[PDB]
Amino acid sequence: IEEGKLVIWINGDKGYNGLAEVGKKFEKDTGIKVTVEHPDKLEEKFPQVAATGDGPDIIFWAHDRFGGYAQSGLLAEITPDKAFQDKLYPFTWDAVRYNGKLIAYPIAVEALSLIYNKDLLPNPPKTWEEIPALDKELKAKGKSALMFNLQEPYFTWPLIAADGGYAFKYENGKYDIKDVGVDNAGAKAGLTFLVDLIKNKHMNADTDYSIAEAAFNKGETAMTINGPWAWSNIDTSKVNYGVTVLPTFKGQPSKPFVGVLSAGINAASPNKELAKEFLENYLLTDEGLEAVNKDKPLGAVALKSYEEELAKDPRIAATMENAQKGEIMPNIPQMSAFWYAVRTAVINAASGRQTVDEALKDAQTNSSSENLERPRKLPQLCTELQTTIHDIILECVYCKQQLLRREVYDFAFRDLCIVYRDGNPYAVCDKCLKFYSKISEYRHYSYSLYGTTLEQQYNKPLSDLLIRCINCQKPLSPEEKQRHLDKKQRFHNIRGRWTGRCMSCSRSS
Amino acid sequence: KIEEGKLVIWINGDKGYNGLAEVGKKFEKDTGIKVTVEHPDKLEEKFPQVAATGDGPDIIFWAHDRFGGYAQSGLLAEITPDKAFQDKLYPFTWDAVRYNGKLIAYPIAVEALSLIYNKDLLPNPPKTWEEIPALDKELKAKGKSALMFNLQEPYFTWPLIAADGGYAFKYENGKYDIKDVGVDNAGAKAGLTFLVDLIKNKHMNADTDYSIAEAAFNKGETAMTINGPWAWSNIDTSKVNYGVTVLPTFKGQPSKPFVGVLSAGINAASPNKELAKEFLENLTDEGLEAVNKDKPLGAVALKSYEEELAKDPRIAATMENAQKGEIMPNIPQMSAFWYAVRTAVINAASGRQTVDEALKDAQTNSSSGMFQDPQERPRKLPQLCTELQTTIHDIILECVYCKQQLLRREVYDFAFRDLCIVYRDGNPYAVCDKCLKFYSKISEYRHYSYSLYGTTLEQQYNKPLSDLLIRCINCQKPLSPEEKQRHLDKKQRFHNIRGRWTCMSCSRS
Amino acid sequence: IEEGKLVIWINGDKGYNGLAEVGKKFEKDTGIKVTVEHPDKLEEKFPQVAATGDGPDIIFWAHDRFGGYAQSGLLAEITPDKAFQDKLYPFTWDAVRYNGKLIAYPIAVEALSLIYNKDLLPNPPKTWEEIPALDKELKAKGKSALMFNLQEPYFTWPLIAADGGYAFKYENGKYDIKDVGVDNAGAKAGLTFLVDLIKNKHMNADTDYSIAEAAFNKGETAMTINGPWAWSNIDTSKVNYGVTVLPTFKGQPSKPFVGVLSAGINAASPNKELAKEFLENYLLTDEGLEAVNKDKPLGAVALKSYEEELAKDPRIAATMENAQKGEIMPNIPQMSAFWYAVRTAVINAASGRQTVDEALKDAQTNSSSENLYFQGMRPRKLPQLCTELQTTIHDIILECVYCKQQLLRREVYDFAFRDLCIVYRDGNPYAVCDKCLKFYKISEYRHYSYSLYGTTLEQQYNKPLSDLLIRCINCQKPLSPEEKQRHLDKKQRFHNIRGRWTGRCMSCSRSS
Amino acid sequence: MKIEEGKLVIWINGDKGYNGLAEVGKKFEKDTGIKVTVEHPDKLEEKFPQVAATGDGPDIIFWAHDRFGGYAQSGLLAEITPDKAFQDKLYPFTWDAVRYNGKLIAYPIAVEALSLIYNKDLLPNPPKTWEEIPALDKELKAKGKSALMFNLQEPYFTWPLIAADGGYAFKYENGKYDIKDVGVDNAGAKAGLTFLVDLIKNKHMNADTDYSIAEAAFNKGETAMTINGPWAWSNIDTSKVNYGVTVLPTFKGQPSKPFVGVLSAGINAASPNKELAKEFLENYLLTDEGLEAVNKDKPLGAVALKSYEEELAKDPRIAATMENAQKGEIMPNIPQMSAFWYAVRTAVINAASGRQTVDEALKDAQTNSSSENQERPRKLPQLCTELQTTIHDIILECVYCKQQLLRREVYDFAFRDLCIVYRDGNPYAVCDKCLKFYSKISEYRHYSYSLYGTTLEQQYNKPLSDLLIRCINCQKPLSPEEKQRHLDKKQRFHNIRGRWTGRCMSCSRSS
Ligand SMILES: [Zn+2]
Ligand SMILES: [Zn+2]
Ligand SMILES: [Zn+2]
Ligand SMILES: [Zn+2]
Ligand SMILES: [Zn+2]
Ligand SMILES: [Zn+2]
Ligand SMILES: [Zn+2]
Repeated sequence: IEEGKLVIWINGDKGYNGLAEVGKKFEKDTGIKVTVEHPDKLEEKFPQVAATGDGPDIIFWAHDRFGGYAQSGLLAEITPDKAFQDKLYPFTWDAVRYNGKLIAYPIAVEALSLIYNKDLLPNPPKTWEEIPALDKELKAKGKSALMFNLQEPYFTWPLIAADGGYAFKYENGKYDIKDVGVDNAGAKAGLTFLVDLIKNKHMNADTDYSIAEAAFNKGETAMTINGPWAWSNIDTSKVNYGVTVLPTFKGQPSKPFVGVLSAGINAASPNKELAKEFLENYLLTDEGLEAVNKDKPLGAVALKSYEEELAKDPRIAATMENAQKGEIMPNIPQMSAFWYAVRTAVINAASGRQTVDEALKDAQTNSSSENLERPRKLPQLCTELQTTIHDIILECVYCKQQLLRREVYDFAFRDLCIVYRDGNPYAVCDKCLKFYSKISEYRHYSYSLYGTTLEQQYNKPLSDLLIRCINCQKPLSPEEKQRHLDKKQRFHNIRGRWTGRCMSCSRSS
Repeated sequence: KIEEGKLVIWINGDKGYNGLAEVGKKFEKDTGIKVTVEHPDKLEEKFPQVAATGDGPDIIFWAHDRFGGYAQSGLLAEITPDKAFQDKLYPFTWDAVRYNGKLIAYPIAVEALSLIYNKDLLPNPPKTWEEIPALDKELKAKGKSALMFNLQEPYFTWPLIAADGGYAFKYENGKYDIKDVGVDNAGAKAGLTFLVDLIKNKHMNADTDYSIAEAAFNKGETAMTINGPWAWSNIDTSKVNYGVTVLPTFKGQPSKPFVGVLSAGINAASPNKELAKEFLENLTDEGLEAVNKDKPLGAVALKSYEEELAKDPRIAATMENAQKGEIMPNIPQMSAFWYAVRTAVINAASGRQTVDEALKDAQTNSSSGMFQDPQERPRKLPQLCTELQTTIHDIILECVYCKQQLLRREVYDFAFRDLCIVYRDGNPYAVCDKCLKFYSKISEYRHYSYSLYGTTLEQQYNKPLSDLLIRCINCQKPLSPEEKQRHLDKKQRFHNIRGRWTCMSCSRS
Repeated sequence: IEEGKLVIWINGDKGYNGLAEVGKKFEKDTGIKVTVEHPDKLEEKFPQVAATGDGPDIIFWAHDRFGGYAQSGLLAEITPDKAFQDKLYPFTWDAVRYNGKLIAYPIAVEALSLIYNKDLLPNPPKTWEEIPALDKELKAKGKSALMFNLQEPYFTWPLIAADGGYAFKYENGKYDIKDVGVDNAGAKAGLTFLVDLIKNKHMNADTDYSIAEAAFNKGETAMTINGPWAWSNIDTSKVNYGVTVLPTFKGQPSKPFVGVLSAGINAASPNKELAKEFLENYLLTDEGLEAVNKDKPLGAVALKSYEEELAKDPRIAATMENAQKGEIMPNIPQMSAFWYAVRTAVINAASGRQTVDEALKDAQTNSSSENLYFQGMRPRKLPQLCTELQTTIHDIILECVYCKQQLLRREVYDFAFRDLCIVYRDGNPYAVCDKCLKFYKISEYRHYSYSLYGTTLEQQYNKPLSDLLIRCINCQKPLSPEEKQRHLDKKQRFHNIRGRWTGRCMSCSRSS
Repeated sequence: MKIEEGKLVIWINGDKGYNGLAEVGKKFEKDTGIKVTVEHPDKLEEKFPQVAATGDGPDIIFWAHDRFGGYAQSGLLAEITPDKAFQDKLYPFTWDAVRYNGKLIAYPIAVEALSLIYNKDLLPNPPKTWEEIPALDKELKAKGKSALMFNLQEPYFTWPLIAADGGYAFKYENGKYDIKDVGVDNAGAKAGLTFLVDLIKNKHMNADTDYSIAEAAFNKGETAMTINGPWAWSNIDTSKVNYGVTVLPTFKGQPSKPFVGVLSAGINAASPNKELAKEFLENYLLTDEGLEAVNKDKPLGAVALKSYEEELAKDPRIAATMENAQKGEIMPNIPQMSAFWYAVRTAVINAASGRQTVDEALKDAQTNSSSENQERPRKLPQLCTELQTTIHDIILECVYCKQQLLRREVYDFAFRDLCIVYRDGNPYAVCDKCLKFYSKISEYRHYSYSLYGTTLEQQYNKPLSDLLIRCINCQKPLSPEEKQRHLDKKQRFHNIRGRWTGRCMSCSRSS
């Protein structure tokens, strides 16, 4: 950490050059030189450096990750002047509050909106269902209907959560319920529609913000979904871009996850009070906000000056209209796991292998809890506790009864993994082990592999390798082997039993 | 394997096995085949393990909740009687023995719990559970206990649990949702808390079982007991005026026992499948009455129950409690429910206590690292490589979270950390480095605690607490010996950190 | 009643033409012609005519009012043999079972379901709370979101029973004596949502069955709540009608009352055996039920020939799903008064005099057993009681209702001079004694409170409010003409206390 | 102006110590100048509402808290405004009893609860159950004594047996009583009354016994048990009977639940000297010296004053009175409690007398305790004159559908002279459409008029033989012996459709 020098980290899509302009003011007025940086994977880099203590004095990101930073104790509580707090909008202050207190300054409000090329299409579509027909017409014109980032779930979530997509629910002060709104039938229908667009060649699964932004600038795509920050890039090469309400899906308006752009001061900051004064009386000024808006538009702001200055703009007004229909993203620490699961679900479903139901099912199990410097084996635990395994005291996880000395011995000989529940090591007793072992799933493990991966593993003629039918036990004909590859049906191996389905067994009759 | 020309019947010891044997002696003279009826200990646990071998009984007698799990395992044979025999037996009794749209057992009789009271010791039965604590103190002066019933088995303790709640596995309509189990419900906690408070106030003892409770009531030592119809024969043999009435209400709510249907099942591996089927099919007034004489079978399911058995007031009282209660499900998951509730009731009665914790662990161990590697599923990667006959250098693995194919280095890393393999949907899975790093950073609740009681620490290190030295949790001050005595009196478990087992200043907030 | 011809009554929404064609089969095969007539208010007509002995041989109606008919003796017991009992579904026989004896022949199961036009609205709303927003969007297009019959409580009940609204308690308990759940919070919330839909111009209170049916068929309204009987008329119009589950209210699924079409026999029917054969062996056949379903769909029917035959139809599965969420309607005699009370409350709640809490409050008191003995002639006064019993009042023996003590001769006389009306308990005439009369007279002294609106007050006294004298109850000072007009503008009533009209002055108008 | 000024008039029940209260008042007169007068009026619970309406009556009324709430609704009782120090001097739960509509209405005095008084010499071991008493009476009757004698003419003494197995009364739920949930018809109340009437049928008790007969019997040694409160202990102390206080006997394995009553004092709203009456109650009566004076004449029981109660709690009689109270429940202060007592008293008196069964008497008492049937006009011309309107112009609304009656409907209502309906305190009528529906569902229409045979002969001045009677089922003219069978079996004949009917011997049992 460096004192007398201010280090600011901001996302690349936001205007880092504009923030450098308001920083030069602090360098001449107070004599404190300030550096504005745009690190890649800013949401991932900050927790790693914050644990060591090093990192940026100020960090700019959405408030959802800030709540997890506060639970991690990696950020410092901000202190308003009370009267200065009254100037900013209350709902932005409410979003930067996690379990009380205040974590970050409410800089701006950001929401997704549909951007359409007026020259390519004067009348924007108001429903998702009519978009597939538009792509058929535009591909003949050398254009694409819709191109937007599929790598990040932020852009794809409104379609998923339009019909349902709870993703935790508020219940009179209860939010982070075990129930996750990713397996609801509405979320399945939304992702199925998105996957169907890629399968019907209306969209490409390998599309990121760089490919989609350039296509709209080049005029290749007619529609795209992005936030306020892209407006400046489209302005450089104006394609008659317009901002409209996100399309309705299944009679339901798309619900975007609104994000409050926030600035947080690092907990181990030498210029903590110095950076607090700079954000309070330099960046928050209308002069400072317009400079960052010049490089990349910030959209909706919490400042009272913005309420009359920039709220009149139709693009900003349409962004707020989409925001009111949507719901602000929660600041709970479990949000990072929710983003990772949905990101994994959207990408996997688009590529293949995992169906929409399969990807969302795994997302629910990953988001609710994790199986997971905790000793995995018994000998490691004995050394840290400084007790021999002959003298160690263990308790079964199921019955919470002390293990017998023979039961403790058998656990180490079998080289079993220690199970942790409620932050306490636990083992298994012989009685509970036998009952739960005979529950089911006995020798049920199946090594299912695609034929393409099987060809890479062994090479050689696949026909010479015999894969007898699961029921017929018939040596698979070369045509039956080819059918699995054509229909994308994974071959199954149970112990030493590589098995496939014959044509008669494949179809029910 | 299982012999032919004879029928092997298994029934519990509490049931009247002599009466069933007499029916078989009649079948021996009429059909020419002697049949042997046995009363094995833990027969509900012994039947599944022997049935897979082929050894075991031709007919098994138990409640329908365990039979549904046997049907999914296939250790059960279908029943051929159609509408002619279906109409003779009561319709609702056939509904309980139907699993997956196919009948799985013969509905012999219906059983339900009830309250038995000594009319001479207690002329008028109590109407609510809360009267019993005050009644015990009055009866204690006379030298007699108020109530004694089996606490080792959860079937007897359930009616108090589900009185104000206790949804158990049963949920939804026409189906049961395994995710929602009503064992952590507040009504279930209030019922079990009364039972624990009954034991804490010395009105009941936790070590009491079926034999201890039945002896005291028949010998006149206890005024009330909770038992089914089977105990009436032994109580009638003893010279005690006894009556059967509705179970007491809890918190103004009806006590709900799990209604059970005594059923007859045919082992799938039965050479005499049709022979044993005809013996059960041709369930008659003469056959069921003989078993009822030895030990009452409750309300059977045929004409005999409609006429002679219905006249008994005790049978109607058993049916009255059955109406207040709910019929127990036939789902295979019921075995884990009974095991989890049994362990919860015993630990809450004495030891772990914490009815909230005991029911919480029961919820986790009933709703949804340790298994044998030779059979079942391989524990670690080397065993999986050997069974699949593929070297670790050529094996293909998929991450459980992202399903992306593991890199060869990641496959090597998994084997060296000796990480235990995770199986989802009966398929081997590993973890990729990206998911392993992300999921390890989240959910930080300290590495471990290893909380242990002070009495166990004296046994672990031989030295008493006077010789032992402990440090303060946050002030880092050596604990006074008087502070150690507070922990034992307050039942507080010390915690071990860095091999240092860890004052009054921080003891109270 | 004519002996030979069989008289059958069925409602107009049902298929009367299909029922007549099965009767034409009875006329050709067996030589007995039956006549089916569709009568208006057939639910009310049959109890009237059956007491006189007249009426139809077979009556077709839901099983709710059949229990009250059987208690009155209008219906007759039916025995169809066990083989026919096995042919029909068992739960259908349970609906026609009153006091063990079967009172009618179950025909079909009917339940309400949401009908929506896919062209006007491709995806139906999942929740009731979404309907207000859909109407505003559809209003700009010139269409209305939802229109259904508000005059009959059958269509309004699903919203009432979502968060509560239980007509009677559990089936074993049934009537738990004044356990009617029409004043509960769930019933109050459902009615308040319906009133809010009308007050926010989404729906109209004057809407009836014919108005709502025409709007959906002409494409004017997008959604309507109707049963299977209306499908034929909707199918006649070229409309992409879809049957789906009713929307959710307060996170709770709508609970439609499930009905079963049943056929009962009049007690004074000569051709009892002829009626049984026509119902058992002609109407309740695959061909007989098909004829009635062709004219008007019957929904899920009781015969097991129905299985797979109509169950494959997607509309039928949606009707059963709405039926399984709802509860089967009771067969107790008190159901007739319950339907009248909810109808009165819903009609009152949709219009004025609609505190919603008040409309459901009076419905709770009307559903429970009570009467003020305003009947004509059961004698109402003492002289009429003496005349019917052929005794003089000087010698008549009477008993007090509260204490059951025999009335003194002076107490009997005082009862007649005061012209006190007789009170009937357990069907026995009773009066009152002086001690009980004095005690219960001094129990409540709140006095009469005659509350009238300003417009009705002006009509009654044939004078303007300004010329009429009204005093503020607390101020005891004459009200200003502007103050009296404030009551009219605020729709607040004037009260007559102790023969003096009262109101709230401007100083007392605000909270003080 | 009807009430006197410069003096304080106090009304207290005769069972309480009126003379001891006067001694405290003489101190008030000596210290100041009031000349207070205490009176023990007969039926003061009924007299106070009658006298308070005209403005007259006592300056202070002494009675239990149950009827004081009904006086507050009638406006006869003034509000109580004590300082927080005085409220701390009295016990908290006693203040909660006098709280009606969230405001205090009277000054708590003492707590009262029924107990069992047993002659220790005659009955060394007090019975613990009610079922023991029938066998014990037969033993004492051989000894020339009676087991139990207690007042049966007042429901306060008979209720503890009634509430043991049931006795819902008005029921308690969310801290507010529910008038609709009246529970005197439950099987628990039926069991207690059945045991009570069986004690009278088996000649263990007499149905005509009252307070004076039971008190004199225990004082003279003729009976060995009585159920009475703390006020009677003084007169038993004058008698040589050793006597003692123990818990009430159990019934059906349940403790007898008495109604707890808190003696209280309220000031009439139409009374001067409100501060003078407040001064006497707060600074003279409710003192350690003042409460002792009333206790000497007749024991008040556990007093609300914290200083004196802990001193008199040494008396095992007071602790036994409190033990019975904790098993029971306190009396509701709602005005409907007065109707509850009248219904139970009527049923208990009827059942013990022989008229009506226990099941019949408890049924009518349940309906009497809930809804009810100068002041209200009755008949339309009375309402028209009070409202100064002709019927041609009167506007009336139907009770069921709340719709304004047409003139046609309004004329018909008065031609038929239909007695008016009143709902929610507002005059109402009935419209024709609602009238047809609710008149159709008669549910009975029998109009039975059941009368006994002896009364039938007196009514028509004709013997039963010369009066044709048909059996209800067989429709056979009754034989003269069959008519006597009804009289011997005490079965009343019924006049259905103008025809007297009486069951024949053959139809009495199953055919
Ligand atoms: Zn264990
Ligand atoms: Zn095959
Ligand atoms: Zn991974
Ligand atoms: Zn410390
Ligand atoms: Zn009377
Ligand atoms: Zn009306
Ligand atoms: Zn007869």
